[PDB]
This record gives sequence, C-alpha cells and structure tokens, in this order.
Amino acid sequence: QLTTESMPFNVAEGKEVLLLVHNLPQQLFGYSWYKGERVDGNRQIVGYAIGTQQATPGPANSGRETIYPNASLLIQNVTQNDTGFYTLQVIKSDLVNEEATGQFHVYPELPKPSISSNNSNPVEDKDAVAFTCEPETQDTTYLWWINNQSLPVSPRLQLSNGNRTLTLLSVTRNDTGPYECEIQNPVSANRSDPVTLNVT
Amino acid sequence: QLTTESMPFNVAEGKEVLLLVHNLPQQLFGYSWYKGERVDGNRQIVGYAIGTQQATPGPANSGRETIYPNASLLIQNVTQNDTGFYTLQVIKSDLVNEEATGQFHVYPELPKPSISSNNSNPVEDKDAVAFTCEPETQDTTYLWWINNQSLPVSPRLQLSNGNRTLTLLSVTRNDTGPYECEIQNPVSANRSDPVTLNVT
Amino acid sequence: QLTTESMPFNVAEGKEVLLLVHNLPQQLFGYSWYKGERVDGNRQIVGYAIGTQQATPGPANSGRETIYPNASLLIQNVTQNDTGFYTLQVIKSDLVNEEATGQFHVYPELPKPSISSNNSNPVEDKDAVAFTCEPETQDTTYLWWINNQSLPVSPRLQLSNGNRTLTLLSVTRNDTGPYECEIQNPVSANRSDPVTLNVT
Amino acid sequence: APVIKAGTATDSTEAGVDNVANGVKSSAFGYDNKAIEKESSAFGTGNRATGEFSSAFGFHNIASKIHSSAFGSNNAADGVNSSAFGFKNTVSGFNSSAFGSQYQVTGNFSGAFGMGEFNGQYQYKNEGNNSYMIGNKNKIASGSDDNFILGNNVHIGGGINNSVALGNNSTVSASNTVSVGSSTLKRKIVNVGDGAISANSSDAVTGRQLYSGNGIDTAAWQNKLNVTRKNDYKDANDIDVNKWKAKLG
Amino acid sequence: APVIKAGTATDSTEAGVDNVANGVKSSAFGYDNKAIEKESSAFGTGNRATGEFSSAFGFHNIASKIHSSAFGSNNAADGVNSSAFGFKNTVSGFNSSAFGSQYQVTGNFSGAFGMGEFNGQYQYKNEGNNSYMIGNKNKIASGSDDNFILGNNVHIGGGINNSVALGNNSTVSASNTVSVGSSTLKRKIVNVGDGAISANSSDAVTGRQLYSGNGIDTAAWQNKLNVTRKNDYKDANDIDVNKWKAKLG
Amino acid sequence: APVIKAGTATDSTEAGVDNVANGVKSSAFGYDNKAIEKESSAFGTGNRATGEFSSAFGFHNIASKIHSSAFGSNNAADGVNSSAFGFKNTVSGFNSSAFGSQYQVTGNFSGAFGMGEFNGQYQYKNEGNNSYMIGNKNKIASGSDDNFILGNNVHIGGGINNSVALGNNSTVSASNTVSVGSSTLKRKIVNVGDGAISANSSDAVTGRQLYSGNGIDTAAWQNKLNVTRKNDYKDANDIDVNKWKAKLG
Ligand SMILES: *[C@@H]1O[C@H](CO)[C@@H](O)[C@H](O)[C@H]1NC(C)=O
Ligand SMILES: *[C@@H]1O[C@H](CO)[C@@H](O)[C@H](O)[C@H]1NC(C)=O
Ligand SMILES: *[C@@H]1O[C@H](CO)[C@@H](O)[C@H](O)[C@H]1NC(C)=O
Ligand SMILES: *[C@@H]1O[C@H](CO)[C@@H](O)[C@H](O)[C@H]1NC(C)=O
Ligand SMILES: *[C@@H]1O[C@H](CO)[C@@H](O)[C@H](O)[C@H]1NC(C)=O
Ligand SMILES: *[C@@H]1O[C@H](CO)[C@@H](O)[C@H](O)[C@H]1NC(C)=O
Ligand SMILES: *[C@@H]1O[C@H](CO)[C@@H](O)[C@H](O)[C@H]1NC(C)=O
Ligand SMILES: *[C@@H]1O[C@H](CO)[C@@H](O)[C@H](O)[C@H]1NC(C)=O
Ligand SMILES: *[C@@H]1O[C@H](CO)[C@@H](O)[C@H](O)[C@H]1NC(C)=O
Ligand SMILES: *[C@@H]1O[C@H](CO)[C@@H](O)[C@H](O)[C@H]1NC(C)=O
Ligand SMILES: *[C@@H]1O[C@H](CO)[C@@H](O)[C@H](O)[C@H]1NC(C)=O
Ligand SMILES: *[C@@H]1O[C@H](CO)[C@@H](O)[C@H](O)[C@H]1NC(C)=O
Ligand SMILES: *[C@@H]1O[C@H](CO)[C@@H](O)[C@H](O)[C@H]1NC(C)=O
Ligand SMILES: *[C@@H]1O[C@H](CO)[C@@H](O)[C@H](O)[C@H]1NC(C)=O
Ligand SMILES: *[C@@H]1O[C@H](CO)[C@@H](O)[C@H](O)[C@H]1NC(C)=O
Ligand SMILES: *[C@@H]1O[C@H](CO)[C@@H](O)[C@H](O)[C@H]1NC(C)=O
Ligand SMILES: *[C@@H]1O[C@H](CO)[C@@H](O)[C@H](O)[C@H]1NC(C)=O
Ligand SMILES: *[C@@H]1O[C@H](CO)[C@@H](O)[C@H](O)[C@H]1NC(C)=O
Repeated sequence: QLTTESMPFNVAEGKEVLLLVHNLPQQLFGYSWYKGERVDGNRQIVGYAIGTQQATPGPANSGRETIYPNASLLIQNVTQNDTGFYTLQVIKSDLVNEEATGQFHVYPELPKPSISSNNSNPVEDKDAVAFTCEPETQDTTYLWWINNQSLPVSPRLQLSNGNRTLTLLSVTRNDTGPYECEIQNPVSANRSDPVTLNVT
Repeated sequence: QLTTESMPFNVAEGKEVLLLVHNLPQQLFGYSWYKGERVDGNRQIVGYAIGTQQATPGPANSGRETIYPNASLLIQNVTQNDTGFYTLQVIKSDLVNEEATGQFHVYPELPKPSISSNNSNPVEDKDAVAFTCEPETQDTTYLWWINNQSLPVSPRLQLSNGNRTLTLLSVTRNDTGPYECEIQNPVSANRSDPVTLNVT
Repeated sequence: QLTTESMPFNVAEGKEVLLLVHNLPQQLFGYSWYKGERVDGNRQIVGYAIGTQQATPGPANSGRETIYPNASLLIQNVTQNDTGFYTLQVIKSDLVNEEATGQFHVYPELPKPSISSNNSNPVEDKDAVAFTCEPETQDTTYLWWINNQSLPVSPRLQLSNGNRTLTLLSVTRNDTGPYECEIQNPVSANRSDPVTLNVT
Repeated sequence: APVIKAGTATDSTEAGVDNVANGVKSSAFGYDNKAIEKESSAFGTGNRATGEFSSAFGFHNIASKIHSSAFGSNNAADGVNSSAFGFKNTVSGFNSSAFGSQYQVTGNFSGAFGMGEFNGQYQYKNEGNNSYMIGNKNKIASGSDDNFILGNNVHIGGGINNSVALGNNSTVSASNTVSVGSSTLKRKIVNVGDGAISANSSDAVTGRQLYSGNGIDTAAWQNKLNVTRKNDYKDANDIDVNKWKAKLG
Repeated sequence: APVIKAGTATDSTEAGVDNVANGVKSSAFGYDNKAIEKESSAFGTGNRATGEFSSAFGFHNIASKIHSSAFGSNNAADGVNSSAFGFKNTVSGFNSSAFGSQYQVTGNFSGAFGMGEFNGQYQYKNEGNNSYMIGNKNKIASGSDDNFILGNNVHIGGGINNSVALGNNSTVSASNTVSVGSSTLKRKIVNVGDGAISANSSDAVTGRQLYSGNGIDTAAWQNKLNVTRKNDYKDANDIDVNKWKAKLG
Repeated sequence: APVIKAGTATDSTEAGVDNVANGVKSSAFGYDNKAIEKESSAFGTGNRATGEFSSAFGFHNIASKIHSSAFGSNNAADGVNSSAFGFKNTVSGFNSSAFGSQYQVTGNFSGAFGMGEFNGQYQYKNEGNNSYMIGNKNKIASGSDDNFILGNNVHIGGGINNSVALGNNSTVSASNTVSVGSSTLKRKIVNVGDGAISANSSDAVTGRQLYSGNGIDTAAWQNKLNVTRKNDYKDANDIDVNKWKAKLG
C-alpha cells in the first residue's frame, strides 16, 4: 500500500515542507504530484520519468516545488494558500496507475499580543473588571497566566467570546498580580506583557 | 434497395436533368457517380465524402455536373452525347459498397418540317400523287392531318418509307383540303405549313 | 543440401579462384559470403539481393571479390593471406538462413632450386659426399634425379633434413652422372641445373 | 483453463481466459480482452475495443471510435479514423495518426512521428490542425495550424500558422516562415543552386552570386550609391563650371 | 458457436466462426477470416491473406503478395514487401509503405504518411518512384520520381524529378529545386548562418551579409558599376586633357 | 489438430498447433508461437515474445524488451519501448521506432521511415542518437547525433551533428548546416519571401533584393568600393590642388 507523510504536518509560513513516500512499488515508470484530491492534468505540479531521468514541471508549478528520485516532494517558500490535499500518482512498469494522498496545514507567525481592561481602577471592595487580548487572529488557542501560574479554574473567573475575554466577577485587593495572556497555534507561541492590578 | 430515378426521363438538348436517389442507407461514408454501367476509376464523374463534407470532381467530369448531399446528381447543358447509363456507388459506414443504376435519353429540338408533292396539278378524275415531309430526322414519329382532322385509315391512303411518305392512290376533287404533317419525339412537337390541293 | 566447391582447390599466388555453389534453393532472398568458418557482420565480403538485384561489398571486401547472380564468388589476384575457410549464407524466401562452407589453399610459385656439395673432389675409392638443395621453402616436396632416372631406393642413398640432404655413403667412379634436384608443390614444379661428380 | 465460446451477441467469439465480447460479429482473443461494439476485435492482453469497426491489437490498447486502430503497447486511439501505433500513443483528433513512443495528437488531420514524454501526463502534444511533427519532444500549441516540424525540442506557440521548422533545437517565432535554427544556433544552407537575379525573381542568391554581382541592376545601384561613372568623369559630364574654376583657377 | 478446428491444409488453424484456412501452416482467427496461402495469417474481422508469408490484422484487411502487412482498418497491401498501416491505405508498389488514412501509393520504393481522400476512389495518390509524402492531400503524378513533400495540398505534375516541397500549400514547378511556397504565398527563411562569400562557394547569403557586403569582389563590382575610385579622383588618373581644358579653360 | 489449452503458467493460453506460452497472463495464438515472458503476446506464425509486456504480431516477429512491438514480417524489436513495424525492421535502440522495409535503427531515441537493404546484413542503418531518416538507402554513422534526413542515398559520416539533408542524393559534410544537394547536383530554393536587410538580420535574401539593392548600407558600401559621390565630384570636394593644377595647367 502506498502512503505519503508530510514532514512536518504543520509548517510556519515561509518555511519548507517535505512529503515522504513509503512502500513505493518495485518496478516503476514515473511519478506525478497533483494539487487537490483529484488527479487532473491541469493540477499537475511536477512529474518524474525514471526512464529518461527527467523532472518536468507541470502547469500548476510555481517554481517552489522539486521532485526527488525517491518520489519525495519538497515545497519551499510555503504560503497560507498552499494548505490543502496533495495526491501522488505512481505509474508501475505495466503502466497501471497507483494513487496516494497527503496533506499539511500552513499557519502564520503569531505575533506579540496585548491586553486591555475597560476599568483602569478596580474598586477594592468589589468590581466586575474584564480582561481581553485585542489582536484577533484566526484558529488560535487562548490561555491566561496569573501570578506567573496557570489560572485556577473557578466560576469567579468568567470567560466570554470563547475564552479570549477574561471577566473577574468580584475582585479583591488580594488578587493584585501580573495579568498576561497567550495566543497559540500548532506552530508557534510567545507571550504578551504582564498587566498589573491597581488598588490601594 | 437502392434505386435511382431520372427527372425527367427524356430531356431536350441544352436543358438539365436531375437524378434522384431513394432508400439511401442510414450510415454512409460517401458517394460516387460513374458514367456507364461499370464502376471504373476512369469513368468517375464526381464523388462526395460525408466525413469531411467535400465534393471532388472526377476524371470524367466536364464542369456541368454537381453532386448534392442527398446523393443527387445534376447535369446542366445536357447534350446528345450524354445519353447512356449512369451508376451510383454508395459506400456505407463499414465501407461495403452498394450499387445502383439510372439512365436518361437526350433528344433534339425538332423544327418546323416541310412537305413536297411530286405532282403539282393533280388530275381531277384520278391521280396517284404522293405527299412527303422532306426534313429527315432520326427516331421521330410522323402523323398526317387533313382538313385539320386525323387521317381516316383506308387502303386508299398509302404510306411508304415507313409513313413519312403519304401517297393518294386515287384522288378526287372532293378531297381538296389543307395537307399538313407533324414530327414528334418524346420531348417536343410542332407543325409545318398547311398544303392545299389544286383542282378546277 | 547446400555445398560449395573451390575451383581450383590450390591456386598459385596472383591467380584467381572461383567458388561454385550447388543445390541452390529454388526460392531465394539473397546471398552473402563471409571470411572464416563463422557468420559475422564484420567478416562479410560481399552480398547480393535478388529483389533489387544489387551487389553490395561488405566491410571485409578488398576490391578483388565479385558475386555472381548464381551465388558464385570470384576472387582475383589471390594472395597467401587469403588461405582459409569461407562460408556462404543463403536466405530463402521465408528468410530462414542456410549456411555452407568452402576453402582453398594458396601456394607460392617456386623457382629454380640449386644444389650444393661439401666436397668438390670425391675420392674415387670411397667417400661420403653429401648433396643438398639449399633454397629452403615451406610445405613442398623434394625429389632427386640421377642419370635422368629416379633415384634407386637403397640404404646407400642416405637422406637428411627430411630428404633435402642426400648423402652418398661410399662413392664409386661408376656413380658419375648428372645430379638434379626437384622442388614441387601442389600448384607448380620446375627443376634445377644438373650437377656432376669429378673423378679420374 | 482457456476456453472457446460464444459471446453475448450473434457471431461473437471469446478465445482465452476472462474475455468479454458483446458486439455483433465481435471477437476477443487473448487474456482480459473486451470487444463491446459491432465488428470490433481485441487481440492480445487487456485490450479494449469500445467503438464500431475498431481494433486494438497488442497490450493494454484502447480503441473508442468508428474506425480506430491501437496497435502496440498502451495506445489509446480515441478519434474517428484515427490510428495510434507504437508505445503509449494517444490520438484524440479526427483522421489523425501517431507513430512512436509517448506522443499525443489532439489536433484534427494531424500527425506525429517520434518520441515525446509521459511522466504522469503527456508533456509534448500536437494540438494543431493539419500539422505534422517528426522528431523528439516537439510541441504545437492549440490554434497554431498548418505547421510542420523536422527536428527536436521545437515548441510552437499560439498564433503561428504556415510555418516549417528544420533541425535540432530550431525555433519558430512568426507565421509564413521557414526556420533553420534558433537565435543561439544558426545553420548554414549549403549546396544551393545559383539564383535568378532579376526584377521579380523570388530565389535564394548564393555566395558566388553576391561575390561577383552578375545581373544586378547597374542603373538602380548607381543611384542608391552616388557613383561617378568613368565616362562622365573622363568627359566632364555633370559638373559645375562657375566654382570648379574657383578652386582650380 | 465458435469452434477450433483444422483447415484444409497441414497445420492450418481456424479459430472463431465462419473461418477458412487453406495454406500450409496458415491460420485464420476471428470472424469471416480467410488465409489461403502458405504461412499466411488473418486475425480480426473479415480479413483476407492471399499471399505467402502475408498477414492481415484488423478489420477488412487484404494482403496479396509475398510479404504483405495490412494492419488497421480496410487496408489493402498489394505489393511485394509492402506495408499498409492505418485506415483505408492501399499500397500497390514494390517495397513501398503507407501510414495514415485514405492514402494510395502506386510507386516503387515510395511512401506516404498523412491523410488523403477516398470518396469512391483515391483522389490523392503517390505514383512516383523513390518519393515520399508527409502531409495532407498531396499528389505526385506518374513519371515524377525522387520527389519529397513536407506539407499539405502539394500537387506535383509530370516530369518533375529531384524536387522538395516544404510547407502548407507549397508549389513545385521545375526539377532540381526546393520550394518553400507558391506564387501567392512566399515564405521567409529565418535563422540562417552567414554565407561563405567567395569565387566558388554555393551558400545562402543573409540580410547582414548583403547589408554590409563584406568579402565582395571589390574589383569585379568596380567594372560592372563604372566606379571612379577616390584614388584616381585624388591623383587625376585617366582623364582627357584636350577635353577638360575646353570646359575648364 | 489445433487445440486450446493452458500454457505452463497461470492464465497462459495456447491456441493453434505447436504453441508455447510460459509467462503469467501470456498467450500464443497461431502456429509455432512462443510467449515466454509475463503478459507477452505472440499472434501469427512463428512469432517470439521474449520480453515482458511485449507483443509480436505477424510472421516471424521477435520482441525482446520491456515494451516491444514487432508488427509485420520478420521484424525484430530489441529495445526498451521500441517499435518495429513493416517488413524486416530491426530496432536495437532505446525508445526508437522504425517503419518501412529492411531498415535498422541502433541509435537511441532515433527513427527511420523508408526502405534500406538487407542482403545478409543490414547495409543501411541509423547509428545516431536523436536522429531521424525518411527516404531510401540512407546512412548515419555512429557518433553523429541530432541529424535529420529527407532524401535518398544520403550517407552521414562520423562527427557530424545538428545537420539536415534534403532531397535525393544530398550530401552532408559539416555540422550545423542544412544541405539541399551535393557538389555535383545543386538545388535552387524558389518562392522565398523577401529578406530583412539590416545590420543584424539573419534571413535569406532573394533575387529581387540583390537585383535592386534596396536597404543596403549606402555608407559602408561606399568605403569598400572607393566611389566618388556626385555630391563631391560636382562640387570639387576632396581634391588635390597642387597636382590638379599641374596636369590641368
Ligand atoms: C528522498 O530524497 C531526500 C533527499 O535525499 C531525502 O531527504 C528523503 O529522506 C528521501 N525519502 C526517503 C523515504 O528516504
Ligand atoms: C519567499 O516568499 C516571498 C514572497 O514571494 C519572497 O519575497 C521571498 O523572496 C521568498 N524567499 C525565497 C528564498 O524564495
Ligand atoms: C514572537 O513575538 C514576536 C513579536 O510579535 C513575533 O514577531 C514572532 O513571530 C514571535 N515568534 C514566535 C515563535 O512566536
Ligand atoms: C468593565 O469592568 C467593569 C467593572 O465594574 C464591569 O462592570 C463591566 O462589566 C466591564 N465591561 C465589559 C464590556 O466587560
Ligand atoms: C514564570 O516566569 C518565567 C518568565 O518570566 C516563565 O518562563 C516561567 O515559565 C514562569 N513559571 C512557570 C512555572 O511556568
Ligand atoms: C480556552 O478555549 C479552548 C476552546 O477550544 C478550550 O479548549 C480551552 O479549554 C479553553 N480554556 C479555558 C481555561 O477555558
Ligand atoms: C436533393 O437536393 C436537391 C436540392 O436541394 C433537391 O432538389 C432534391 O429534391 C433532393 N433529393 C431528394 C430525394 O430529396
Ligand atoms: C451550353 O453549351 C453550349 C456549347 O458548349 C455553350 O455554347 C453554351 O454557352 C452553354 N450555356 C451555359 C449556360 O452553360
Ligand atoms: C418548334 O420549331 C422550332 C424551329 O423550327 C424549333 O426550334 C423548336 O424546337 C420547336 N419547338 C417544339 C416544342 O417542338
Ligand atoms: C408522282 O405523281 C403521280 C400522279 O399520278 C404518281 O403516278 C406517281 O406515283 C408519283 N411518283 C412518286 C415517286 O411518288
Ligand atoms: C383545328 O384548328 C386549329 C388549327 O388552326 C388546331 O389548333 C386545332 O387543334 C384543330 N382541331 C383539332 C381537333 O385538332
Ligand atoms: C406511323 O409509323 C409508326 C411506326 O412505329 C407507327 O407506330 C404508326 O402507327 C404509324 N401511323 C400510321 C397512320 O400508319
Ligand atoms: C556462376 O556465374 C558465373 C558467370 O556466368 C559463371 O562463370 C559460373 O560458371 C556460374 N556457376 C555455375 C555453377 O553455373
Ligand atoms: C595484384 O596485387 C599486386 C600488389 O597489390 C599489384 O601490384 C597488382 O597490380 C595486382 N594485379 C591486378 C591485375 O590487379
Ligand atoms: C619456374 O621457376 C621460376 C623462377 O625460377 C618461377 O618464376 C616459376 O613460377 C616457376 N614455374 C613453375 C611451373 O614451377
Ligand atoms: C661431408 O662429405 C664428407 C665426405 O667424406 C663426409 O665425411 C661428411 O659426412 C659430409 N659432412 C656433411 C655435414 O655433409
Ligand atoms: C630425360 O631428359 C629430359 C630432359 O633432358 C626430361 O624432360 C625427360 O623427362 C627425362 N626422362 C625421364 C624418364 O625423366
Ligand atoms: C621425400 O620427402 C617426403 C616427406 O613426406 C616423403 O613423403 C618422400 O617419400 C620422400 N622421398 C624419399 C625417396 O624418401
């Protein structure tokens, strides 16, 4: 059975991805890589012909794709538009086609985040102040860090807009600490600036 | 069964004739019209190829013959030399030839005839004067008209040289009238000048 | 059965030899003559093609070989290097090859020989004088002649170096006569100048 | 075991193992052969004849139209009166032919004789009408018709009609031209007969003709080049006298 | 039902339905196949092999001579060592071949590769000896030999030998010529290497060669054009003294 | 009597008399046919298919490699992806083809279309790589590659690359040239479009272009030929005065 494996599965934008091929048949006539789940002549990225040992780019080629004699495909300068399925066509010696598939996801370089509060001076006895990380980007994961420690789960810590917004139902002067939030994708994550509470 | 029909069967010289085709097979590859009862490459008049939709004149073509998509042949400026048999070759989809035949006759434009008498002054009591239409033409039919009514069949009206010569065995003064003869072919017929008898 | 026959079998240098072919198959496609016992494309001397009636020399041709329509090969100006086997290739109508072989020997034209004696004045009572025909040549037959009659076989007539050296064991004055040497090969033979003894 | 038996239609024959014959008067001889149309024959191994009067002989051949021949290995003749002979030849045009290896002809009344390339798709194809290519790895773009190629690595772009390309690595860049080389390699034309120097002749002048210049217009050339004929020079024709007398006194 | 059985001769095989095999070691496989000569094969539908060692493979093919091959549809190879491959090809010459559709080759040692036309008879045929045609709808008249055509709609008349025609709608009007067009359409020859301007060279000069004129006979050209050389125009050579003194005093 | 039976391998078929099938999914149909490799077919009389996926159809045909087609009479296709079609064609190269009679192609990616000669050995063969021959009795020596021949009796020696030969009895003597004849017979090139006379154009000038001389460098030509312009001769420009006054007084 023919199987392809992306390496790595999740690639940062502007990096490269390499698709490995396993259990390649013994006697072969050539390979071809197509963009998408279908094998269509308009979607051919690159093709190899073992007989004459030639690697001819296809109509879908953009100059960033190279084929290898052991059938691996290397894509450099990857962009978010490349996220999708790729199919490998293997033509055996008797010229009967064999097909496989593979995919990878491209994610952006997630930047420095920042935090905001709609009440600058919480009331010491009680307040309902809310905390939110403004720089909205897609398909991330959010988590909060208080006093240099993961937030303790409690109904007192309300979360809204998924859980990018942290609302403190009833604040106390004992809760003074550095508030700091993370925005995180399968490829990268790095931290925001600690935010303090103002009480007296 | 493939049958061809001339239209009309008898054509005046210088006119046109159209050969119709009936029961033409459903799946065809092309046609060809040959002069004579045989199918020979030297006798090909015209040929049609349904595939490329092209009509190509043959060696026997003279510029007066046009073929039609419904296998019909049109011959313009027909002459007396064209009288003969024509064969149509139909090539079916499997390229097995099918044959048919057709014919027509060409006849000339017969003019006014004229009449002559070998005795200008018939003897009133009795005479054996003979009447003849001089302008001899081939394959024509003659008929005589007296007192502008068809000649009454009688042994008294002798006919010689077929019946182009009318001899009156025993004339009488009561037979005085306009003598007038016709020539008729399958295509046309028109009259001479009436001739009278002289008695006193 | 295909058989070839050299004519003549033994040829003097610079003469011509003709190889005859017998029992040639009825339906033929062409012939070919190869030098040596093998049929190799590098050894082809000449080839004939009955269809187009062309005689094309081969790589082994030297300009001295001609092929006749009846498959015979003629070699003019033969040399001692030509001695060997020749194979004839006959290709029938169905193009199944048929092979046959033939050979001939080339020999040089031997000259007048000459005779030598180690003793110019044989002793009359007895002597052991030896005669020898000096001009040594390969693959030839040696014949001696005394008083113009073939040498009478006797242990008295010793022969050495095969029989090119004739030693007379105990000469007598009655043995005086003409002594003459004959060098002969399969292709030619001619004689030397008679030699005599000196006695008194 | 191999068997001889009737197909699913009248006078249909199946000879061998795992054969299918469905057309009338059709026959499938060999292994895994299918003849599905009337008077269609599939002889060999794994052939398919899906068109009337079509024949696929060899190995894994496909014929699909009213008169299609696919003889060889992995040939696909999908076109009316189209023939694909050789190894992996695909003919998709009308009355088009192809002989060789790994060549595709999608044009009408076109042909190809040589070797192309097939990695997973046909990389070199003839898409022009009434066009023929003889050579290796030749391309004719769609819309370029009446083009002829005798060479290798000759690619013809769009909108190039009535052109001939000769030789290895030739290049065609315009219509109604015969190309002998590219901008990098330019070939000489040798053994050319003498031209027909005259007012209207369209010939090819040679090196000797231009060297000697026989037959040129001795009057037209004497106006393009402002020559001074020796007759006038020796006879003072066409001179100024009011100012020649100045320099010469 | 289809049957396997011996023919009417030794080692003759009939496979299928309604087959006839009459030659020794002959075979007819398929439907309505006839192999009548020794070692003749007819495989397919309605083939006829009437010559020794002849094979007709396909649909309604006819081979009639000592080595004839008719592979395809409705091919008729009636000629010794002749081959007709494709659709409706008729080869009547000796050692002649034809590949394509609707082409006839009646010449000896001739060939055709392309498409002709067959309405009821072959309208385009090769009647010349040692002549080859590659293109569509090309004609070579009988008696015109050693002619080569690379183009379409090229008709060669009688008495035209040793000629080459290149390109679509080319025209040949004489012997020992190479034509790259007709009187209406004339092609340019591009990418030509520089000629060999000299006394005896037979090359093809280029635009730059005639533009610059390098290597011309500077002495022959100075006689055809009466050129007053600047050296004489500077040194007063070859003038009249009894005439110049008249106009110039 | 002819019989249908299994060969010596799985799904192997023998049809006829005296047949041998040894490859898996192989078949031998006819008389004295041998199919010895996997998925190999031998149909006809005395055919041998000794390579995988190879087919020999006809009379005494031999196919020996991984995709070999020998269709016709006495063809021998011994080469990967090689095809030999016609009568007695031997293809020994890689991806090479041959159609015609008595032609041998031993070059790689080469081809031949025509007739050669075979007395007991192939006298005319294609030994060059990426080279194609169309004609009769043509030769290409080994080591001469990227050559194209359109003619008869054209022999190409060693060390001649990137050359084209056109016409009967043409001769090639150098690389990067196109020959339209030999030293004995030289062909004219007719119906040539007008060139592009200029500084850098590589075209073919015609008879009218050289006749009229339009577009030539009127200044360069006036130095190579030391013409005396009428603009100076009439105006007395560029003359000696101390020497004209001597002879003219
Ligand atoms: C294919 O080629 C590249 C470079 O040699 C290599 O990195 C890759 O591992 C190869 N694929 C396999 C399965 O070895
Ligand atoms: C990667 O992608 C960007 C966008 O096209 C381009 O500017 C950059 O030069 C590329 N870098 C390389 C090494 O190709
Ligand atoms: C780290 O934060 C900086 C500032 O926005 C950003 O440029 C960079 O992409 C981040 N790197 C990672 C691995 O998250
Ligand atoms: C802002 O913080 C105040 C603190 O009392 C709270 O009442 C309010 O709900 C927060 N506003 C939003 C939009 O979260
Ligand atoms: C506490 O602070 C440092 C950065 O200031 C951070 O790297 C560390 O992970 C935090 N402590 C824990 C247990 O994560
Ligand atoms: C924050 O959002 C994601 C949404 O999937 C969820 O998985 C995660 O558990 C959330 N964290 C908290 C503390 O609610
Ligand atoms: C064939 O075409 C001509 C002109 O359209 C027409 O006169 C004739 O009737 C047609 N023949 C038949 C049988 O319809
Ligand atoms: C018809 O035929 C006669 C004799 O050739 C010729 O004079 C006449 O011009 C022709 N008329 C037409 C309309 O073709
Ligand atoms: C009538 O007579 C004239 C000349 O005498 C001839 O031209 C014409 O053909 C005739 N017309 C008919 C219908 O007979
Ligand atoms: C001439 O007219 C007279 C009338 O009496 C008749 O007797 C005679 O038969 C006629 N001659 C011929 C040749 O008709
Ligand atoms: C009698 O009179 C006229 C000739 O003037 C003719 O047209 C008419 O047909 C004649 N009567 C009969 C019955 O023919
Ligand atoms: C005139 O001759 C023709 C010859 O066929 C004949 O049919 C016709 O009946 C004849 N008419 C008379 C009145 O005799
Ligand atoms: C073969 O041909 C030559 C030429 O006539 C002749 O000399 C020779 O005798 C022939 N051999 C036979 C056996 O006829
Ligand atoms: C035979 O060979 C010798 C040496 O090559 C040569 O001198 C002689 O001219 C040749 N004789 C003939 C008749 O060719
Ligand atoms: C005879 O001897 C002479 C030279 O001495 C030589 O040329 C010739 O070949 C010999 N002839 C014969 C028949 O031995
Ligand atoms: C030489 O002749 C003498 C005669 O007495 C004899 O003794 C001797 O054997 C001969 N020697 C040789 C080498 O012939
Ligand atoms: C004897 O004498 C002559 C030479 O002189 C020779 O030809 C002849 O053959 C000799 N007789 C015998 C039997 O050898
Ligand atoms: C001379 O030498 C040969 C060598 O074989 C021999 O056959 C022959 O008999 C010898 N003659 C005598 C008289 O010994």
